[PDB]
Amino acid sequence: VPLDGGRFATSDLNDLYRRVINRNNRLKRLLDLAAPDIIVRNEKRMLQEAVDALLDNGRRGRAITGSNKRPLKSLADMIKGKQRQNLLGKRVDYSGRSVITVGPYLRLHQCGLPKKMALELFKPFIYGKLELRGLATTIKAAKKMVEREEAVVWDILDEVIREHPVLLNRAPTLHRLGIQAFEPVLIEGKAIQLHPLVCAAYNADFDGDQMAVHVPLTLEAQLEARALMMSTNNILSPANGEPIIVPS
Amino acid sequence: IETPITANFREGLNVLQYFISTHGARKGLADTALKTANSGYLTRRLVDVAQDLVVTEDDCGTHEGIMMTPVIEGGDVKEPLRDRVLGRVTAEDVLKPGTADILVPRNTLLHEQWCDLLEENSVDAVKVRSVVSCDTDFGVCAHCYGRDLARGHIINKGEAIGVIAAQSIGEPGTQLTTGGLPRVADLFEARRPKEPAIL
Amino acid sequence: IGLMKAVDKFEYRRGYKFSTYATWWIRQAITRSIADQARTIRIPVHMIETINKLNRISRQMLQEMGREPTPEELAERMLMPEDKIRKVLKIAKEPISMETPIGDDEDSHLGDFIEDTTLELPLDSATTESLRAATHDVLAGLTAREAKVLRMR
Amino acid sequence: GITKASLATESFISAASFQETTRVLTEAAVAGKRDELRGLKENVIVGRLIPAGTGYAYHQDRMRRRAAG
Amino acid sequence: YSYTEKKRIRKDFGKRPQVLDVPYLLSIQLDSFQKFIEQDPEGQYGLEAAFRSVFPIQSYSGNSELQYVSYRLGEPVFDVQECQIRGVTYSAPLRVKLRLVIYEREAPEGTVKDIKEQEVYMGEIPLMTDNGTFVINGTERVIVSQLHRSPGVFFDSDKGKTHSSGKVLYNARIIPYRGSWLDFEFDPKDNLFVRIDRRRKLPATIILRALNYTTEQILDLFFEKVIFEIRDNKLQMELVPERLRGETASFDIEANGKVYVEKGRRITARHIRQLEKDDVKLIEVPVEYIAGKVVAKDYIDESTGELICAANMELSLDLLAKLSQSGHKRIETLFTNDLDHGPYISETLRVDPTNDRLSALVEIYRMMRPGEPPTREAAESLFENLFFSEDRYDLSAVGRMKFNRSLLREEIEGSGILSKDDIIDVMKKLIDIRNGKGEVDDIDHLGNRRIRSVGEMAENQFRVGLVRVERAVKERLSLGDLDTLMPQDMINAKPISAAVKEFFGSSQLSQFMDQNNPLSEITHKRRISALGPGGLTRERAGFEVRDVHPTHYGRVCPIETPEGPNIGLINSLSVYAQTNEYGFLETPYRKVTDGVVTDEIHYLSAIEEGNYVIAQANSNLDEEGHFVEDLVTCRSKGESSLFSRDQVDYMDVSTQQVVSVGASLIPFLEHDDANRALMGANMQRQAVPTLRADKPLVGTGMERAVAVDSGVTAVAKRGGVVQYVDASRIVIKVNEDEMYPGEAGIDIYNLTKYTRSNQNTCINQMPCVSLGEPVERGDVLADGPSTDLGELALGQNMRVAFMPWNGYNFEDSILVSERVVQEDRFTTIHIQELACVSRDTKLGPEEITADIPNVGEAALSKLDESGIVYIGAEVTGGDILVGKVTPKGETQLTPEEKLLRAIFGEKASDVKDSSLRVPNGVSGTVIDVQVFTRDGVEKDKRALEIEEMQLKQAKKDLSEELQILEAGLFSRIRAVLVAGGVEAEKLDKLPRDRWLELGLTDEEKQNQLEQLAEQYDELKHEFEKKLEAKRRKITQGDDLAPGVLKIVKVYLAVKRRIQPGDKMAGRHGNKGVISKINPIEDMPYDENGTPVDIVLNPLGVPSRMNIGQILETHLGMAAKGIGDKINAMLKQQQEVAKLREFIQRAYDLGADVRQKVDLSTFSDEEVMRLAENLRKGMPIATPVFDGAKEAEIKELLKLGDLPTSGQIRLYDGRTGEQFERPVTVGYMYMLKLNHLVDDKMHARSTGSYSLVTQQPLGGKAQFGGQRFGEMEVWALEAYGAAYTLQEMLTVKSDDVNGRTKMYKNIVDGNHQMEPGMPESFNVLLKEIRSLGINIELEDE
Ligand SMILES: Cc1noc(C)c1S(=O)(=O)Nc1c(N2CCC(NCc3ccc(C(F)(F)F)cc3)CC2)c(=O)c1=O
Ligand SMILES: [Mg+2]
Ligand SMILES: [Zn+2]
Repeated sequence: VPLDGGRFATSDLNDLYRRVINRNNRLKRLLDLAAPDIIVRNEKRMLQEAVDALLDNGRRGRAITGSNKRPLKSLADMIKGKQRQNLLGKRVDYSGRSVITVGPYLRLHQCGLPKKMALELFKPFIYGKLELRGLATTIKAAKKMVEREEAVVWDILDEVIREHPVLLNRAPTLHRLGIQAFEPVLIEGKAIQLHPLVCAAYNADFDGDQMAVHVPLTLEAQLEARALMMSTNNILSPANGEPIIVPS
Repeated sequence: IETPITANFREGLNVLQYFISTHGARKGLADTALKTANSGYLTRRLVDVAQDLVVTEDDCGTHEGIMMTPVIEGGDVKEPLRDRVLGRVTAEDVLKPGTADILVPRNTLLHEQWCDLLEENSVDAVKVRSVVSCDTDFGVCAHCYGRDLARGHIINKGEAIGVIAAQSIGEPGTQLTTGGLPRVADLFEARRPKEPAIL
Repeated sequence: IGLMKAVDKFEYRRGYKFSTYATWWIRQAITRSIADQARTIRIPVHMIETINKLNRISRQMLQEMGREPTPEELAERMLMPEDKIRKVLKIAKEPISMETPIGDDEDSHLGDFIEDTTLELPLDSATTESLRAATHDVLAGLTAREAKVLRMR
Repeated sequence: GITKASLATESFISAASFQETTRVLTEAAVAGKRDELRGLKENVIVGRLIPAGTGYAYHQDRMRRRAAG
Repeated sequence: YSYTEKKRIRKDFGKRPQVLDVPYLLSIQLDSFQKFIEQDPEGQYGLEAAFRSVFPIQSYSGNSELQYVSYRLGEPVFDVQECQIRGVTYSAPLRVKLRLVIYEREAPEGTVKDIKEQEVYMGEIPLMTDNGTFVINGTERVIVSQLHRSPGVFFDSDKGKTHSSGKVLYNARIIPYRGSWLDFEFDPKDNLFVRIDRRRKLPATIILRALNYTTEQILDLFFEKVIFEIRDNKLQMELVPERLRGETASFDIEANGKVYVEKGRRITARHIRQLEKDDVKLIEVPVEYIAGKVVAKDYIDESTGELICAANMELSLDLLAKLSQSGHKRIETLFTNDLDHGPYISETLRVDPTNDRLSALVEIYRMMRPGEPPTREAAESLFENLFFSEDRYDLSAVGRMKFNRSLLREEIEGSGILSKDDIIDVMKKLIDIRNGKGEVDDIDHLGNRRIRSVGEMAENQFRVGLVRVERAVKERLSLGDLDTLMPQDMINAKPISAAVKEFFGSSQLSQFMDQNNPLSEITHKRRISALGPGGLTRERAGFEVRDVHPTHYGRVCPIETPEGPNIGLINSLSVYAQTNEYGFLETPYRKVTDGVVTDEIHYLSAIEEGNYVIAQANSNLDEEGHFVEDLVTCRSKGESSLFSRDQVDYMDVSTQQVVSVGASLIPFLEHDDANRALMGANMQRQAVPTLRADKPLVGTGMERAVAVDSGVTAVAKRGGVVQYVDASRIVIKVNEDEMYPGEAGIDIYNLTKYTRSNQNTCINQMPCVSLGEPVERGDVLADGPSTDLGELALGQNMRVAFMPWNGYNFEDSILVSERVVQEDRFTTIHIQELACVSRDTKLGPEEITADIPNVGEAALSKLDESGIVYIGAEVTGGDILVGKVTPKGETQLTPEEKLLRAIFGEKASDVKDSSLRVPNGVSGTVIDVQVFTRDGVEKDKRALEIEEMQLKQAKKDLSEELQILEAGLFSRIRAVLVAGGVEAEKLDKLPRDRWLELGLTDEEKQNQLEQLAEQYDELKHEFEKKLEAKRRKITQGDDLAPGVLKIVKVYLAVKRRIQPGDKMAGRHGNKGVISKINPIEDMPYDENGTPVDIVLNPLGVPSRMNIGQILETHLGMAAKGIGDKINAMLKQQQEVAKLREFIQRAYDLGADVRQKVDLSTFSDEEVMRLAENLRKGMPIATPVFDGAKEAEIKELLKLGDLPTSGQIRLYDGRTGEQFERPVTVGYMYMLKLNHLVDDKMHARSTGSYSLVTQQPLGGKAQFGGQRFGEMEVWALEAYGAAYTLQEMLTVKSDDVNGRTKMYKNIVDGNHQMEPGMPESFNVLLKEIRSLGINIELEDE
């Protein structure tokens, strides 16, 4: 692939295959030129090496990459993907995050969500909802309305937000309480407001901790967050019958 | 160190007092970091071994179960009997101090009014159904597991008890201290000790 | 292989020593080969000479200038359009490794940041399906003779 | 030991995730193993519902239908 | 008291007097660099030592030699500012003189022609700022000092764990400064081994055999010989009486018609004394005794000419008979004593495969270079270039001295390579320690860990640049031409420039200066690191080296070290601590001759210190210098207890020498728990500089020295009076005494204004002196960011109350009154650099043009004719800053679109909008625009307008300086001509320039005037020589990278207020995120009606035992109290005496303190200035471990009419009613750390996706998505969220089709997902199928 400045970048396979291809053709040629046994064996030996390096560089002398000192990555190494090994884990859409602060007013089942975040998150819901209510002509039309942050969209947003809960996650996810669902209450600010009783499970303070938020798109998922992951359902701990939602 | 920090924090700690205070602190911090890293490595290995373990059967109907008694260490009890039985289903019907009268029938789930009934009576030993005992092939029977949930009822079909089990163990693992988190690691890993005893 | 050819074209009767005659043929097959397979993106022979030549002019002017020559300085030494140098320098680079680890020494590699530009956005994919629906409502509103004729043009 | 216990698995997909991948993969291949799925991780990788929970309802239906009529 | 001091004196507490003050904090950096770049006329480290090492470079016996003369550094191309503005490096070019000599063949050292080639250029080397930073590419950067193992020899153990037997083995390592390692180690069976570097193990006699030692001679080296004689017939033994210690007798040991020890009795200290006094030298022994005794040298039968026995071979009873009948009178055995003199070398010889000198050489070659065929030239040349060649090996003096010191030699300096003796003696030592006598040295100890910094590290890199050029010269002198080439043709500056640039650029020890704070700067420069080259990695070590060592005391700080994964690998340097001449850390001490404490300072190494007994700083001594108590607490050898009066050899310099500068700035430290201290000390650094510099009421006393030494502030060079002040510049009319005879002088100081910092904050200066003020040498002329009148001001003091306020201070969250957000006092300014790049693509070039497609007039209206936004224009998110367009024609549109193009009939664009626009959310004021065009490419309208304004601006500053300088010279002349020829009115009536034409009578005054005239024209000439250069730099085409036609950098200044989500903290490790901003009314208020600024939770104090934060709050209350009393008197306008009395009362409070005060200070003009400066509160200093006691605080509270409690009754602003119990209130210095929520918040609906893995990726302002890991997957698995999991890592990520099919449904109003397969797997399939494996998807 091209880059900026006219620079080019490539996967290390291309280097390796090139070696197979070249040594394979050099040999095809020597068979008709009637080379002496010493050379064809030598070439037959080299071809073995290039192939072995393509598939699993490492079980031999380990060929190093073009100019760069570092050795090239062979097919078998792309099959793993974790150099013990790395945990994770993939990146997801409809998701955000920020610093968390308090929020004593909340009920157990709700959470505080910045106005701005909410907007950018539910964007597609909002777009359809405008043109389903005839405020926007087309989709392109809604695109711009929400860009302008017209007073009418703030009303529409309260609608797509009503019975639609979000999920909130904290740094290490030890037990399943690491992710819990909340009904979103709209907030002016840029801070996520969390219920004080739930802090315990999450192991959250307000010493600068941060949490992420996820939107359950499909319907089944909305319900799965209302019936299983909803803050109110997880009142007791699954490690021992005693309640985790404890006055702090 | 033989001479301890005689002063406190309302008082001032002098130079040699602080300097010595330091090591304890620095070791502490490092120690928590490592104990955080190791608690997760366990859980990872734990979830690996469980994972696929799901509540499949409704009731495998075996009578085989383990025998529950209060822990009782040394002089007096370290953890009482009520806690160990609560929420577990009974393997066979237990009786009062005098027989002929069964207080609780064959496989009844022992809850709060039952435990209070088994505390009203001097009952001290109970045989209970366990996942280790459960016949069920490829899964665990609903009855054998018990109930515990964030819901107060018996466990439902299809819940991945395995994963939830794992999580439960390594999560508070950060708090732990032969012994400590590494001892726990050794137990699960089933390691033979240096000088073993033959029977 | 450059040897394997010196042996066929050899004539001992010319009294030429085989130890130097082949030296030309072996040295010929080696340097011709580097020209074809040493590069990921193959460039022609006249292009490699051009390149090497410029590193010779740069050497001369390196401490000669006190710092280093301007892109349009070497341009003057050279018979060619002299701007071509910019094009030459750009092609002559050779691709950088996609698996080159970037900062924090993390498993984060170069390729992980190359975004896909060929793709079509979802926000866009919708407006198009929507433009289909909108032009239809408009076409059906017209007279049938007019719609069929428009859809043809 | 759990670490050894986790090693035995019917599902070569699930195996390749944590064990040594070359080894798992080599051995499965010679054998001509067939992963029937039925397990948590293996379905996640391949991308279908989990054989537990909500998905439990569906997976139970797919299993009986398999090798039936 | 000095002119800046006189304005605001901070009241100091604490008894102890400072005998030694804080030395120039940034010394380590500035001293280091100096030695590297200094012209030294000896072999001491530096560029000179660098050249001398690799030179001369002589041809392979070709007798053509290139030799080094001398180097030079030409003045830089650009100054520091130009460097940062343009964006290049600040370096001086290296011009070195080289001599090429060609020798005659064949004459004994006769030279043909020699060319003394002029100074050839071999690269530029970047230069250090007065602050110790390097500008690398227009960015200030710091090179962190390294802490590594000192070179030489060190012996270790590795007890117990080695093989689990218990035994403990012993290793010896010979680590040089450059060259291979040589290891000597014991195996379990007591045999000695060796390994070069970490390679294969070999028996230790092989290396001696390689040095030309025969079996006979090696046994001759290590062991003592025991002589056996066969006088008359059958045996006799030469005896030394001491030899028989730790042995039980085997036979009847009788001598001289007397029996000393009977058969089977242990020879003890008694049998040894008796034989010793008697003088017994020969005793008779039996034949059977030498059945195991090993023979030392070979023995042969003379007659046959055959070998009876070889050296190091056990004797048998038949063998004894053989050498005796062959007529051998003596035998040489070994003295093998199991406990004392073990036969370890004797048993190793038996393991040894080799037999001679070559055999050894071959074996060692075969280990080092295995597989390849060993030659003779090779094996010999390899062994010599391992430890004996000056090129490939150098112990360095540091190492040489340490090496000799460990073997206990008389010397301190020797060679750089190992002698035969060096290797032998090292062995001889390692063997003593196994036998007994000898202790192994621990690594952790700071006498074995050495410290390296910038200068030396770079000298090391320049050597590597030379060794590789050495290769080019040798390669060239090979094909040698005669007097045609010159040393210039062959020396290539690029690899030299490349290597130095890499070191300063990409290096672990080089990084961007922590520039968000003046502590951040100063602490960064003083950072130590065990990391990098020649240092361990996080994963390799090893809690033993991380931890606090006793030798750390007063050398490194026990607390300032990171919480992260590298705790204890970093550390910050102790205040008074310096770098030793050989490179060790030494801390200063007071000499105690007999019983009196001198005022003489002695600096001590980690080992010097170990011997002496040192008295605590925390000691009591009076009068001449006598200790008050007979018993004083002292530390001696690693431990500390109570000691005798006349016994101490030394005493600590200060209460603060154990901590670091960042630690010395935490008040009442003593009252904080080390765990929380560490965090605050780290947190102080992350403080962003406020809009208005406050100054702490509660300080410690460093605050000033910290601000001065860091160059954020502007300090006096010479002292005089202020001629002109201006937000722009300050000019000082120098005092005659400090002045220089010629060229008069008036110092002009130019202030740094509203510019960007490395952490995108705002680094700006301000004039603190006003017109016509007398200044002293070393006073602050201007303040810098987060500095108030000379003192360090990272934050601002707040009125604080401790109480739970309905849960708005639940975890650590903080509650703040609007009054703080109104006063704009925690407001902070941020500056951003945003560049638009105009490049060349294959489709054509990119245009920076005002004409952009699909944009409303209103959008374009913010741009100038060229397409570049106007300076001063207030912009918001989305607004176009630089209009750019990228060529892209032949779109190929759809038929529905084609219809639309006929209807509205719009012309389609062959260009794409690539303009730079304000990132979403951010909003500020454009404050500068810089254009950089490629040379040769035509400058646009805006580009030139800027060049013009600059030239004008350049000519103005230049001329104005010259103008002030002219008057300064001419004023000096008027005073010189009047002192001997006064014409006070007669003089100024003629033109000022025609004065130079007047002479004077016979004096040096005639010479002084001559000097001023001379300096007058050098100024005239320099002004013109500068204006030329400045003009050139403005006009000249900035060199741009490939592809790029031109670049537009816009600088945006955003004013960020303070909101919920922002992080705040105090100096005592108390974190906190502001929770809710509240109305003024609702605030808890006291009886006077004055509300609290910030409400804090009291629960964060018992748990996190940082108790000093409370004392901050009480002493802060007392502090502000004194100010209120003064503000009261100031408002009533009492009088000079009334204010004097109270103030003098205040600076005396506490009893027996070191403060001191007036009356000397001038009743008027002076006292009133101080008064006004105190009305905001009275600044107080609490030394670190010499702090102010509870009592002193309570009395200062009494003096402000405040309660001793420190507690007041308060009322809720909401209900008006009283809170039961009194709550603590007072003032606490609080910071704003740059973790602002504005930066932290992120969100994404749909967006961009990566090329390989079709996975969310951010680029076009719009950030990537959040990472949903395995861990979280388990979470959903634990619930029943099967659909939540499916949509999560299918449609919301890798599913290239489903992802859009979803988005389409959502807008259509359908909550359905159509799953399908993720790419992540789909790819795996192709990847393994491209191995020979077939994977398939089975069944229906
Ligand atoms: C998220 C997440 N958290 O846990 C899970 C699991 C997920 S995932 O379902 O999205 N799967 C995911 C990934 N790959 C790629 C690497 C591959 N591991 C080795 C392997 C297994 C099976 C074979 C076979 F047998 F199929 F050939 C070959 C190689 C596993 C699958 C990622 O990366 C990644 O993020
Ligand atoms: Mg926290
Ligand atoms: Zn069961």
